[PDB]
Amino acid sequence: GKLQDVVNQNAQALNTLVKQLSSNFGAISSVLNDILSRLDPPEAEVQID
Amino acid sequence: YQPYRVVVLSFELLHAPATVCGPKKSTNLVKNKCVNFNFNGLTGTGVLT
Amino acid sequence: ISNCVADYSVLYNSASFSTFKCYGVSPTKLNDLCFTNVYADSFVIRGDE
Repeated sequence: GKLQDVVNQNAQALNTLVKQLSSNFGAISSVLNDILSRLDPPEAEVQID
Repeated sequence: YQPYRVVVLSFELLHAPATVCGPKKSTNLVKNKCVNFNFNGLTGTGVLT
Repeated sequence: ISNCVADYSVLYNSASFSTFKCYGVSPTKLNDLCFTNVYADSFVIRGDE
């Protein structure tokens, strides 16, 4: 179990990092390709930021 | 006080098959070579198999 | 409005509109987007309102 905890913490701290790519953070959408396809530059720079 | 003629358009961007679409020309696809695909507006880049 | 094709490139170039404001979508990029359903509401309201 001592060796399993290290694996169970690395693989879990990575899932939480990967799953954070699908959060809006206050923007219109959480995927970047779908923001540039429906917003002009001067008002898309604030949604990206 | 002059009368103005007002129309409001709202777009449903839910997850469903697309019915209303813009004036674009569909092109035949290629496989095993990543392309800037635009399936119903799904912008991306990757090979198709 | 559904099960159809809609053109927005000439919508701004069709005639003279006092107010053409879009929220969340850039009007120039409306020519390459697909929507599940589109709604339209019509009425008459004075200019100051």
